[PDB]
Amino acid sequence: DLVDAEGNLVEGGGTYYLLPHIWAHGGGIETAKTGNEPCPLTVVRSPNEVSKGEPIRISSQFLSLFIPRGSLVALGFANPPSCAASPWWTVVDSPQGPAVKLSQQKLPEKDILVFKFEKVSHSNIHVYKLLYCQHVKCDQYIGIHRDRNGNRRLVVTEENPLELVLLKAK
Repeated sequence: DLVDAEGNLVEGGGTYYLLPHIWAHGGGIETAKTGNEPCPLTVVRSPNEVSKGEPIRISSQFLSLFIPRGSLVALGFANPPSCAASPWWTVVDSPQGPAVKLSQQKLPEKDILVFKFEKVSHSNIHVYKLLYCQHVKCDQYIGIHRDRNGNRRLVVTEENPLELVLLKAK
């Protein structure tokens, strides 16, 4: 089962801030306006090391009490951008490669349940890596690739995987 930054089980359907392991390389997850988007449709990591970012909802397919380790998950904004037709993060091929975005169209479940948290080996705390799966292929990790406008975009990059500790929102 999944564990949060306080050693407790992650509540299914619950909201969490997805924080870095180490502060100095930025804060929580947010949205951003990039390219030809009329609103924040690009999921990014805040530049501010201090911050919590957006509370993110974590759900599995069976809307169960907890989320089984190695279970597919959907991740979405609790307070999503108005132009988004659903709060769920989605992966789409882009110039920077598979990018985590929001959509202006309704999405099918097969299109949202494409993430898998994976525990990283570190010591007194539960740190995760984010796996992007593709129809059952969870072999790519989500990482950061910063654009020339400064946005730390969430995309599938073959390195610099992002690591996360889950802090229960309130």
